[PDB]
Amino acid sequence: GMTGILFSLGASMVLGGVAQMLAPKARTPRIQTTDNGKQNTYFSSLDNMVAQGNVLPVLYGEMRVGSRVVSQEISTADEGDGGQVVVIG
Amino acid sequence: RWDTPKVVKGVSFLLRLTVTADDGSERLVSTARTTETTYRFTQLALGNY
Repeated sequence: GMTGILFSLGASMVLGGVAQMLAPKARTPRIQTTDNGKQNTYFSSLDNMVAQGNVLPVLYGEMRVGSRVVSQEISTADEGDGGQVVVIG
Repeated sequence: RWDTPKVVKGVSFLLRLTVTADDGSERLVSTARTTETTYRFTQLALGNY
């Protein structure tokens, strides 16, 4: 039959802000004291990380950025890139 | 001088110079931890080492 207790809630939503009623607002990261006073970006990683915990990232334009290193290895090089020009002295 | 082996990321070379003693034991003269391959010593005396 009747459907009582509508309990309009237009007032309650504004209590947290009005700009949030049209925009979810961007999330912000936390500040680590150990990382001096630098502010972490949520959409750029200049430092080159380690390929393990960090998920395979995604790029969307420009941004000279680092990477996730998969294999680092140091050995002894060859004397000569190619061809017959192989002088040493 | 030597050659760099298949080390994973960082190479450091530890150099230890020992001298054979008169009785037959060993004597330690200096030590080094470097990165460059070639090394040069200087002002060495006595005999075998």
